[PDB]
Amino acid sequence: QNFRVYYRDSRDPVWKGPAKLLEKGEGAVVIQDNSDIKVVPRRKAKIIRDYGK
Amino acid sequence: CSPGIWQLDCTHLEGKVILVAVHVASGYIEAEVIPAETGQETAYFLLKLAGRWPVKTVHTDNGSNFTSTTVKAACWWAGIKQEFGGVIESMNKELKKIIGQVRDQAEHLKTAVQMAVFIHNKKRKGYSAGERIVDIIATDI
Amino acid sequence: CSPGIWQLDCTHLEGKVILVAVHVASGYIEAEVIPAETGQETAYFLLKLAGRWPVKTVHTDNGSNFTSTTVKAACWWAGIKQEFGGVIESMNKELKKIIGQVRDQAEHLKTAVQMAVFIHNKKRKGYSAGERIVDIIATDIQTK
Amino acid sequence: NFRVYYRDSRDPVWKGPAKLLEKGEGAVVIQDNSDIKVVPRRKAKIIRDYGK
Ligand SMILES: Cc1ccc(C2CC2)c(-c2ccc3c(c2C)CCCO3)c1[C@H](OC(C)(C)C)C(=O)O
Ligand SMILES: Cc1ccc(C2CC2)c(-c2ccc3c(c2C)CCCO3)c1[C@H](OC(C)(C)C)C(=O)O
Ligand SMILES: [Cl-]
Ligand SMILES: [Mg+2]
Ligand SMILES: [Mg+2]
Repeated sequence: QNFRVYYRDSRDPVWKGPAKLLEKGEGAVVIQDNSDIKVVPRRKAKIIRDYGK
Repeated sequence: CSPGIWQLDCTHLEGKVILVAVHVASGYIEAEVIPAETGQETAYFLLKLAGRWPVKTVHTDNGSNFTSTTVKAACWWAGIKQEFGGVIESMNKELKKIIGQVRDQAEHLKTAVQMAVFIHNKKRKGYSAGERIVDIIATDI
Repeated sequence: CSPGIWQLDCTHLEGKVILVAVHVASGYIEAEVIPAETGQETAYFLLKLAGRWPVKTVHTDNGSNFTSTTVKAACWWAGIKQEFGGVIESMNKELKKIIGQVRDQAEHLKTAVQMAVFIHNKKRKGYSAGERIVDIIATDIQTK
Repeated sequence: NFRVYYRDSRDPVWKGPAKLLEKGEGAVVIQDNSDIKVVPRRKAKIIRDYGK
């Protein structure tokens, strides 16, 4: 049902998120974190759904 | 008190970090000695806890491990609501008291922690905390 | 099946040792990745399990971690009878299937293991295994 | 009262259970099968009677 995206940015090893999933491509995910739209390589993003709800 | 509500906190003995979870309505506890007081260790603990019980809300203080992104991810995936900001603090003290009573029976602190958890959960007040959590959950199915 | 009976066994993925406990009457499981397939790791797992549930009998094969003195000491301290001698084996396979389904969602194998345990215990067949173990044990308590 | 597992003959496998007879500060007097043994504290595991 619903997805949130957690991701890593510019060198920063801290995970960021939740961000809104805008679009999923083969190599990148487009997300919105608060007020910034970001294009994130798939390998640096985890798209997590609210499985237990 | 709702059957889905848990409090978690960390306490410390012998330089080691003990992560404790209490089921608020029963007093039932679970605890683990973790190697570092990090979000990733806390998130892993939460995933285990959520697979055993119907965890709906987890109340903690604002410790940086509890506000970490990996804990947010764990809670999101498991369906857990986080609330921030003294049942668990009384439990920490009680758990450390039992640990002290049994400590010289084991080499490892973690062994004494689990013996103390068992002693706490099995003691009848007259139901034990371990009986009460199962009674409360079952009746709420 | 009696409410107190558990089966334990180790299984392996990615060179890691996964210790699995199944409550036979419900199908509920708990599992942990342990650093070595040893008696001391098995004894510590059992002490944790016994503090959560009313463990009366544990059934295992004859693997040397299950017949070790540390495990005998844990079982004596906690009041657990051991029996030696295919619920858990079927459960190992099911757990591995779910782990394989979710494995690419996590960096660490242990994370996938606990995700799989959750998926297994929360699935409604109409009760889930997590609901059944709690109902079975509560009924025992409430009627004594 | 208590129960004792112990190591002695340069063997890392824990032995026991033995009967506890005395808990010294440095050593433990136990009986195992029919032998009286005196073991240093660090080679003994003295566990109070809990569980059953
Ligand atoms: C290593 C790591 C880094 C970041 C993240 C999250 C993106 C912010 C996670 C993580 C945390 C919780 C969780 C899930 C994951 C993917 C998947 C769904 C179930 O809940 C992990 C995770 O490892 C543990 C030890 C659990 C933190 C892993 O193995 O990948
Ligand atoms: C290190 C060690 C070596 C031997 C033993 C037993 C003598 C054969 C134990 C042991 C095993 C089970 C157990 C208890 C102990 C003391 C105490 C009562 C509760 O059940 C331990 C123990 O460590 C774990 C990780 C649990 C194996 C420890 O910390 O001393
Ligand atoms: Cl793309
Ligand atoms: Mg705190
Ligand atoms: Mg086996």
